[PDB]
Amino acid sequence: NKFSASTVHLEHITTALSCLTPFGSKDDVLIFIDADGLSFVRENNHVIKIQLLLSRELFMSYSYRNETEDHMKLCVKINHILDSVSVMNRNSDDIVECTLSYDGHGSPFVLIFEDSFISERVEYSTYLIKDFDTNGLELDRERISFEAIIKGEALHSALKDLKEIGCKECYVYAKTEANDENVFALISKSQLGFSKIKLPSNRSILEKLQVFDGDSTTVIDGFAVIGFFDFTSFDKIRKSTKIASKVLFRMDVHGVLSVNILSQPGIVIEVCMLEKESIDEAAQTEIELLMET
Amino acid sequence: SLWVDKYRPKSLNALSHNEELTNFLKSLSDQPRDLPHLLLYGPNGTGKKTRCMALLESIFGPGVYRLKIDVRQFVTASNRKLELNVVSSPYHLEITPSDMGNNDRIVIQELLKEVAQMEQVDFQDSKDGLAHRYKCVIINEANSLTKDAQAALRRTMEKYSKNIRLIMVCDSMSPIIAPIKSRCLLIRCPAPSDSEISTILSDVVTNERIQLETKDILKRIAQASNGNLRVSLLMLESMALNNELALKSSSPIIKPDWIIVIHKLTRKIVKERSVNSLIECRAVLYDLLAHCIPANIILKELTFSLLDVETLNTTNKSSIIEYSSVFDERLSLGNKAIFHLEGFIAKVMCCLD
Amino acid sequence: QQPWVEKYRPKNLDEVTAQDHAVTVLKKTLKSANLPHMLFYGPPGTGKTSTILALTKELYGPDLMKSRILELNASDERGISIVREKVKNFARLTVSKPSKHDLENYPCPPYKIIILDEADSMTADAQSALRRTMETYSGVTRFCLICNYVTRIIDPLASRCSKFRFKALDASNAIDRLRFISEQENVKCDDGVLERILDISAGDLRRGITLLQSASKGAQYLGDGKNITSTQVEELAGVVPHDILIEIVEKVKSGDFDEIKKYVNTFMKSGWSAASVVNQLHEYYITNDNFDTNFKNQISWLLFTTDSRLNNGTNEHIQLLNLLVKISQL
Amino acid sequence: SKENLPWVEKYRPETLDEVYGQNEVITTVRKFVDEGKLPHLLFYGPPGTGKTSTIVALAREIYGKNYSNMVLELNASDDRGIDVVRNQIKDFASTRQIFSKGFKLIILDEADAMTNAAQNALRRVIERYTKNTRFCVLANYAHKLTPALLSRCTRFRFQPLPQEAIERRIANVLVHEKLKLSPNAEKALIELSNGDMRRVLNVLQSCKATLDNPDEDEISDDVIYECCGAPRPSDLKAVLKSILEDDWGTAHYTLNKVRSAKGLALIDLIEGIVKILEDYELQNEETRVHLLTKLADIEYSISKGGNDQIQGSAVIGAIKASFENET
Amino acid sequence: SLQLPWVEKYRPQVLSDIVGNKETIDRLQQIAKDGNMPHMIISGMPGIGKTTSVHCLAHELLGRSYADGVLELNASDDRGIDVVRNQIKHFAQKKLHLPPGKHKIVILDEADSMTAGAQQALRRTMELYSNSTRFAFACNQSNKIIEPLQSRCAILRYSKLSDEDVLKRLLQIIKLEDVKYTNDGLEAIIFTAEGDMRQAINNLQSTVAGHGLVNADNVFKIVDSPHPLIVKKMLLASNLEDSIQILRTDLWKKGYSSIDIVTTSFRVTKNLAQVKESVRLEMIKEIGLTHMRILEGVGTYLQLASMLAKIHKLNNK
Ligand SMILES: Nc1ncnc2c1ncn2[C@@H]1O[C@H](COP(=O)(O)OP(=O)(O)OP(O)(O)=S)[C@@H](O)[C@H]1O
Ligand SMILES: Nc1ncnc2c1ncn2[C@@H]1O[C@H](COP(=O)(O)OP(=O)(O)OP(O)(O)=S)[C@@H](O)[C@H]1O
Ligand SMILES: Nc1ncnc2c1ncn2[C@@H]1O[C@H](COP(=O)(O)OP(=O)(O)OP(O)(O)=S)[C@@H](O)[C@H]1O
Ligand SMILES: Nc1ncnc2c1ncn2[C@@H]1O[C@H](COP(=O)(O)OP(=O)(O)O)[C@@H](O)[C@H]1O
Ligand SMILES: [Mg+2]
Ligand SMILES: [Mg+2]
Ligand SMILES: [Mg+2]
Repeated sequence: NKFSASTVHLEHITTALSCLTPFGSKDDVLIFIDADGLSFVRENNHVIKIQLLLSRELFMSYSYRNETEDHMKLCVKINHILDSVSVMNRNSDDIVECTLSYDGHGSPFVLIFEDSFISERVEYSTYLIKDFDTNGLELDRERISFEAIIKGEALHSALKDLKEIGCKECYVYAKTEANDENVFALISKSQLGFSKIKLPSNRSILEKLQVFDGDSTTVIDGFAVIGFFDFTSFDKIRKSTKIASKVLFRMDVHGVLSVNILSQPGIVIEVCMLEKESIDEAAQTEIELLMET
Repeated sequence: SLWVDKYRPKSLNALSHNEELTNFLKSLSDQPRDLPHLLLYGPNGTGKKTRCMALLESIFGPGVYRLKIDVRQFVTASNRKLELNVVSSPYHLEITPSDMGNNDRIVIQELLKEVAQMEQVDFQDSKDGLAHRYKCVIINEANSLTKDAQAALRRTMEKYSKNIRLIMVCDSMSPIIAPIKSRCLLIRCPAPSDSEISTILSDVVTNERIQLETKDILKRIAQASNGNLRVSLLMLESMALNNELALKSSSPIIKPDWIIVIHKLTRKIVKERSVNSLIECRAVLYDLLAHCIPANIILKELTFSLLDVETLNTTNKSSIIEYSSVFDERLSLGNKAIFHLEGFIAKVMCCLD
Repeated sequence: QQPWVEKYRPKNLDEVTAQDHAVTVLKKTLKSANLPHMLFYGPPGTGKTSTILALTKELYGPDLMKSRILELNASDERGISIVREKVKNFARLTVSKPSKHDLENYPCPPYKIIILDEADSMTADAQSALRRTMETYSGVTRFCLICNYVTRIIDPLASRCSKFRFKALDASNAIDRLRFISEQENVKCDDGVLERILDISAGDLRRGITLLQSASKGAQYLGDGKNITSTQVEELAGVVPHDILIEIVEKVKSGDFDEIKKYVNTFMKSGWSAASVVNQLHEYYITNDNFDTNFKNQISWLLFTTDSRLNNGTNEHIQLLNLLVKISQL
Repeated sequence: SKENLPWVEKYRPETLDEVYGQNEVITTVRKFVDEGKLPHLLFYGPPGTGKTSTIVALAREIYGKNYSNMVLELNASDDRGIDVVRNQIKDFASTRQIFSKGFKLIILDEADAMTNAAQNALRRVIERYTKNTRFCVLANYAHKLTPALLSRCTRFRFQPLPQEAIERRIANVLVHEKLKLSPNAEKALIELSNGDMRRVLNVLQSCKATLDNPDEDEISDDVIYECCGAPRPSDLKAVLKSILEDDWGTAHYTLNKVRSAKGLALIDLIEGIVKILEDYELQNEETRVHLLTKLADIEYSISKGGNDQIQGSAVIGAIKASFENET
Repeated sequence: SLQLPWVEKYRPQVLSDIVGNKETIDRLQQIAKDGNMPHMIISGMPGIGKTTSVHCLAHELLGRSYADGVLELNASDDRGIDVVRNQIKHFAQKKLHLPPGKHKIVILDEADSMTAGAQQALRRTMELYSNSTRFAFACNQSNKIIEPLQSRCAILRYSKLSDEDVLKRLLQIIKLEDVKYTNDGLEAIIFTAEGDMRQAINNLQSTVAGHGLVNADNVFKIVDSPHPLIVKKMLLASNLEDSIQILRTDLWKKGYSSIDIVTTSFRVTKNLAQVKESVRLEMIKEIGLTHMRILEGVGTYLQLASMLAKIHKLNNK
């Protein structure tokens, strides 16, 4: 086979799948196979994209004997995989050794679950790949306006609070005061009114907040970047922050938020999100007034 | 039981009303392996179902008359329990998809496709067999299939012809689409002559003594039955029990009540031709329709009763038949029958006046 | 073993007779790989289904057929959801790898075929949801629409599908195929027979094959070793005998309403089909030289109206009586 | 890869310079792109006129390589209900364009199959996010579109393809496929096209397949008529002459012989006789009324099936009786 | 690439710039200057200034309180029974310190597409909180709003925009944009507009982009004459040979679908003048039979020619 990967820590590939479901529960999922690792990419409405990566170090054997091409792309349905690996996971306490396989274009995606007695073999049909390219929804790495490093538990609690208060729309405030103060907040529009969640300036929750003038080099103080986001897209990372040790937030002047989630080796999750128009330009001033309040 | 079922021919050699048809059925049943799909058409009550059962008895042997009713359940697009009785035999199945309405497409697409997908392998028998290999499905009243159940059958009985065969009973095979008639062997069943009906009634009154005064009373029933053996055998039993098992030459022939009401309506139309008479005719038509009598038969009997009036000239009758044809075409392509059934009567009274 | 209509179904494209304008085009696609979207339309029993079943076999083989063919007919649901999900996902599917035996024996084109037989029964919305499905995935999935009435297929779908008209199979283009089946089954027929069968079966070879099989099943049941005559074929095809038709036209010529009504009443009991007696009256009246131009012009429209009313599923007795009364007053 | 494609998909235009027939629409949309201000567009016309080929080429011209992330194409093959409009279209229009090409483009192909609730909900998405997104509506039937949606769209009508455009495209197809076409065959193809390029390409592919040798052989009118199964221009005239001049037996014989010569159907003969009688100088005004009315009923009855010989005799009798009025 | 279309670029921002319906716009100005806005329902054909009137009235009535005193809900937003019961109820319950005579405004655009349950809950919503917030329904067909809701509102019906208001607005836009025109070109633009400002602006924009000079030839080579006016001309012909000529040349070879011609013919016949009712009903019957034939699959030119022949037959008799 052109690709073969074997593992026993199936909980890793199970949490990786559980991080993909938020981005739609029945659609196509793109799998990129290269020598470095196995990555799943999912895009919803051309406004948000998630890219997890399973490194070769998470597998004992990672052959990838494909030589004609450096990387292999396949498109399969996520509902087939989720409906499959659910009933397989009935006796997950058994010592199962998952074996991923792909023999090239036109061949199915094989997922063998052997228990040293039973060798379940599931072949997933591969579909044609759509026109949209996942490299369009990426931040420009020379235009970063703010770069915040936050813990996983605090961000997960903030997202769960925003979910419980409804949060139809969300705002992100990032200002670095001149003296020593760093301000990072998640302001929300909801049924309640205008609610704000303030991450502490202490270095255990907010390890590093750095605001630039749209070039990721010139650190300035007294100016805040504000990102208007739809919480439907912003809640897609909530299931990924649940297993996150640290979360890296980066945004450019083009209105793209790149959420970087690293879990502990482990799965590397990259979620890119687009920012709304904000055609009304009074909520911006009200955000400024609220933060100064 | 009734004399129609008690004195029913249960074999191909017991048929005694058409001999050029019985020989063709024997030719078909001589080699049953290559029996094609059959479509028996002819007047009602001629004995088409009796001949189908006799052919099945000749093919699969006795026991095809051992009928049991297995109640089925179906679900359409919007969840709704639709029920269809399936009279079944160890060698054949009888279904009436018209009894379930416009949703006979789901019955044809599920029950018939599931039956046609089962190979009926039984014990080994993977090579062939005269019986028990292929299956016979009888679709009674094939005319009332709503042009969509007839589309789901074209490939069903063509692709699965090895494990299923269809024998559908119908009358006046006009509403049957051309592709269905193309895949099938057309079998015409003519009505018995008055002599043959009289002979059958003579056999019935010989086996059961009704004390026949004259052989003419059996001929009068045959002429009043218009070729319907079941109707003739029903009137025989009616005038038998209503005359203490003693038929006289003066015994009146008992006709169905709706036919008498249609004749009364015809006489009312001939006598009175006005708007209020039209409203009374609408009430009579509504009463007739409340008894689940099909509207095409109401129009047919009304027309052929109006054409029997001796006080109507040829110009009136030639217009009555034209209006009957026009409103029959309108009724076929329609939703509510009262509009056409009232328009025909209104035009008839507007022409006779 | 099996009915002759299923025993003599064309297995390859060289067994499909009388349709060369489409089979010649389809055979060229075996060497090439540019099969277009196809719309097979024509009279019933002309060979539209057999042609696509033979083309599919000759293109893929029995092993690759199960993976490269999706066939949907009127026997399964083909609503808006089915078209937008199942057909779209099958078109979006990747072309399966042909085996070494498949690639060494069969052409194995790099696409799959979706066969939508009886496409005239599909709604206008399910057909509308197919246009971009065929256009977007045309390089990986081909479509074959089979129908009898091309008017029931929407114009946007008919434009995207190459139209192949299957001609009616008459006695001039199906006589060799019928003679072949007669010879292999050892059927003895008189001269003139096997042409009367194709004349009664107007443009339908399936009905003619079934008619010949039914004639043979009586011929070997009689056990006299005599050739099948045209009289028996007409008797078992439902054709009204000429004496009865002459009686009908003689009753019509008199013009008395009551005698024609009584004759039609005693004729409907014999079980004859109205579409057959109307057709026979058409041949009797149009080809006869004893009628003027006006009579033929009127009766052509009368027969057309009667046939159109009969095709809609109406009472045969009323339509036949009205037609004969109208001819009696012409 | 593109050589194993049907000719209707292999010769799809990729640039606006390859779209023929529609000159006024192209010369307007090109200036709209050049100024950079593209309004909300509505493309209307018969099938196979080049609406989708125009809008995809236009989007490629505007967006270049960013067509994937900047164009949302929804058609009849995808669900476009009220929830789809309220979620997918609205979040595509509301979000930013990563400062790539200024404004977004939403192409609603086959919008005539769209429900009225969705078309009514799309009205406040078209005029609210018009600064960052533009909507293009492709339709073949304008009666299924709400009047407000028609009001907020600039309507461009795609006319049926003229003969010159068909000839210019046929020349390119012949050059690419190394095919030879006689002028009479080209005339036959254009008259049978009825202003559709897809039909032209489908007939040309079948004509090339019909030729025993694709090169060194020319596709004549006979090849086209044999492939598409249409009556020759002489058969229709012979049938009409037999009906109009000969008696009822000779006309019936001539129609049947002509039909059995090449397996000709009755519907194409009916259409040909209608087209020939259209340019006839009738002088009674009842000959035309009777002819059109009777031939339309015969044409409608053929669409539902029935006896073919009876319908042919009905055509003959209808023509003969309608021409009795004229003299 | 950042230039807005002239429809949105020249959308009025004050009530004085809204041409047409002079009395209703004057009354809206009195409402704006006074403050005591009642509940109102604005109805009319699309593109005559119904939305740009309600929005301008809300702006001129609130000003600096427009951000928190106006709740705009439309068909693109979910307007079920829950949104009315929660979002609209909380907006109505909200206490905002507005000037004297000034009230909060709930602009329910496209109120004709709202569900019946939401409309029924709106009854209680306006009944409980009529002293603080006022509702401004804007629709195209006022009967789609339930009668209990209309009883609490002042119905304002917007008529069709005349050929003079359209010319005035077109001249203002031309002066602002500095485009070249002549009188017949503007007359053709107004004629093709058919009482539509949005369509007139779109046609003028298309003509300027395509050619630059707004004359009749350049307008008519990119914009088409209204097909109802061609169907009316075809159906009102005296003898058949030119009605067939019109149906062929101006409707068939131009690209209009047969079903579109049939559907337009019905609406033309329903409003055709100088024709007897017996003639009109027979024409409607023939158009309906033709519509059935088109819908059953036979969308051919012969079926339209037969319909015109039958119409002429019934006309001459
Ligand atoms: N050209 C032909 N050569 C040989 N057999 C033919 C030909 N045309 C039809 N047949 C026979 O006709 C019978 C039915 O053919 P099919 O193609 O399956 O039916 P059909 O053409 O699809 O008609 P439908 O299903 O009503 S649309 C088979 O027994 C075929 O062998
Ligand atoms: N003007 C044209 N120039 C060249 N090829 C054309 C032209 N118009 C149509 N075609 C061809 O016809 C094919 C189908 O046309 P499309 O533009 O995809 O569909 P359409 O013309 O919009 O009609 P509908 O409404 O979608 S059925 C194209 O892929 C081209 O190959
Ligand atoms: N009286 C008017 N004066 C100036 N511009 C107008 C006028 N009426 C409409 N418009 C223009 O029409 C466009 C939008 O008008 P709208 O008021 O949104 O249409 P509408 O009357 O609300 O119809 P619907 O039902 O909402 S589609 C803008 O470009 C306006 O400039
Ligand atoms: N050859 C026959 N001899 C005696 N009775 C017959 C014969 N054929 C039919 N019948 C009688 O006719 C009755 C009804 O016939 P049926 O099968 O209902 O005809 P159809 O199928 O045309 O409705 C049966 O009860 C049967 O007794
Ligand atoms: Mg078939
Ligand atoms: Mg298109
Ligand atoms: Mg509006």
